[PDB]
Amino acid sequence: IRCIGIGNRDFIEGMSGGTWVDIVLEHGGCVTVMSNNKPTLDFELVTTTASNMAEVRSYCYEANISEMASDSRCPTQGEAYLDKMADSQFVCKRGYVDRGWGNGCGLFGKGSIVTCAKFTCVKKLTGKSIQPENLEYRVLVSVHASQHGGMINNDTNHQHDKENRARIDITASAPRVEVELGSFGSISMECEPRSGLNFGDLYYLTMNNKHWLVNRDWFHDLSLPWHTGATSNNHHWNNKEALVEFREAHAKKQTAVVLGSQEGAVHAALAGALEAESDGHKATIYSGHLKCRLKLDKLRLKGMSYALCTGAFTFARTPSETIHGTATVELQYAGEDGPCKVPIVITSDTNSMASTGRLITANPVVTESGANSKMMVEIDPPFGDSYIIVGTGTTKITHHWHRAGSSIGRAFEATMRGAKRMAVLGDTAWDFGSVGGMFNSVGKFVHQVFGSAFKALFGGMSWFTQLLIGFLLIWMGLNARGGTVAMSFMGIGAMLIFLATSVS
Amino acid sequence: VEVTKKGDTYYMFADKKDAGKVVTFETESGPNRCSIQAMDIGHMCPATMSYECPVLEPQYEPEDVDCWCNSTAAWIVYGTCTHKTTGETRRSRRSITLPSH
Amino acid sequence: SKYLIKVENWILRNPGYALVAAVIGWTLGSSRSQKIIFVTLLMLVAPAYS
Ligand SMILES: *[C@@H]1O[C@H](CO)[C@@H](O)[C@H](O)[C@H]1NC(C)=O
Repeated sequence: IRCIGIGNRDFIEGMSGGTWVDIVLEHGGCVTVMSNNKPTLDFELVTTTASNMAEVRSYCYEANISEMASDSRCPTQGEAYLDKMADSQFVCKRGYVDRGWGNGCGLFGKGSIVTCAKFTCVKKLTGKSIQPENLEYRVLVSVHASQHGGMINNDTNHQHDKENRARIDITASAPRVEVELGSFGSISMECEPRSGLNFGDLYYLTMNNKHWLVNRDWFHDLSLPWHTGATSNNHHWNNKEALVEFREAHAKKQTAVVLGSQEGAVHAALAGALEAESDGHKATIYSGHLKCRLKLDKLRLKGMSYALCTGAFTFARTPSETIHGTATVELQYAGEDGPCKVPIVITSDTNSMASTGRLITANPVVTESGANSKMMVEIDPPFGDSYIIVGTGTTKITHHWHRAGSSIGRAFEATMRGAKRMAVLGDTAWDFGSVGGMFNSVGKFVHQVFGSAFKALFGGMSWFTQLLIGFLLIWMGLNARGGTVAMSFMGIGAMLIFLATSVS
Repeated sequence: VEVTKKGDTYYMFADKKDAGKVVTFETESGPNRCSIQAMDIGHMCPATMSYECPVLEPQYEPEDVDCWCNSTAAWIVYGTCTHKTTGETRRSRRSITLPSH
Repeated sequence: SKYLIKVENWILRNPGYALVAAVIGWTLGSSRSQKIIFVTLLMLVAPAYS
């Protein structure tokens, strides 16, 4: 039920006998996977986690100085000298100043003056690199089990039945994971962290308990003291003169000063930069998509063997409508019959009693055996006007529903979305290894690209007329000596035969 | 002010209070009267400015010099900070700018 | 708008009878556009028998 209130929602349907199915997850969207006999699953990607990041370089914005010393020699004495010059922690500058009898010595010429002082970095910022083997994605999996649909369980402490929700950590070390959903069964997932945001031109900047991402060509352009990442208590710095300003000159001395906090300059420069969050030493990124392949072999239903409900069904409120034309129904059941299957039908008139639409939640059932219980289901009403009927006998309830749009419009939109999805799955779509899975792959993707329109167009899914239409089209394409008329017709005929062979 | 000698050279630890007054001490040559005209002198704290100030003949006026003694050249040292708050002046106002992106 | 969706859903519900009526009305026009008008007549009267 985690995929109901999401703007970017897709719909993926696989072949009836097709166990494997590929999907793509975006960091701002969701994926709904449905089948004929399997329960509906909902996949979402929550956060990109970066951990164990190496350090590349560290800058020092605010610094201090101490123990300023100077030494002056006038002409006919050579260059000035100081013992602190050889130390890497003391920075000095040389210069030439005019001297005379007023300064101590006789010859009228300019001398050599040197001035150095200590350098201690009180505050600093750091830069880290990001490697693909460090990334770890987190995907939540929900199951449409006719849950109550109440948003009272935000965290992972409780109110989360372990057979209805699960969390999966996809790592670059082991991309193959086995998910256990309890009574529902087990699934397999193989996700490939590819085609994401490039991490070869990005640096993770940590500064004052805040974090940003910067460009590598810009990180080295900054003019501030720096030093690489070396584990030690005292580090050697380079290019610290950019933070220590020396005065013009003096006949006997030179007084240096240190610049103030450059935090404001960095905050102003990083205005148009991307931001992130961090916990301890780990970082969280909200950008990046993922490609996955699911194997659904041991997944089954939970209430397929249950009986029917002989109690009283009632609506709890007016059924709402989502942006994708889907209708959520919240039912309240009275009676004590235990877990029983919910008899619900969708038709065009109260006397017709003919299924006209499909259900997003397979096998709607009541979860508890209480007297007055509640449940929820999600369905897809047909375009136009429709009637939802719940129950049998003289106690069955009916409700009117309307939905705008056109079937051809939805079919074309779904076809274009499926084509875009198959285009995103450029690599790792087919297998060129052992033979026997190539025909399976071509059938699988032609299904995933054309079934949304096949189900919407070809009548009432009789599965008998469509085979005859395909056969007659194959015959019409066969008895044709002209070029470019037999190949396309035979291809369309085989496509229709296969699409009717799959689930409708 | 404190007067010491470390390695045949005289150091004069002068605090903030002795600012603008002369002081007499003793060297191997004899008595030495040394005047201090430090204008930017501060209180005692780790930030210590130290510079040698030279001997000169009394028949010449000081030019761009704020320390002078007459026995030899004497090394002066004094702290530079404000109100003993353990903080340097750091009043540079360079305002270095960084590229945006 | 109000009637197009209804007749579209009707056509998609039972396409066999609709195609039968269309091919019947196709051969009952004197001109091509006249055949189109004759089949659209059946298309319009299709939802309500009355
Ligand atoms: C330095 O000058 C003072 C000024 O009177 C004098 O008393 C002192 O003897 C001089 N020091 C010498 C000559 O070593």
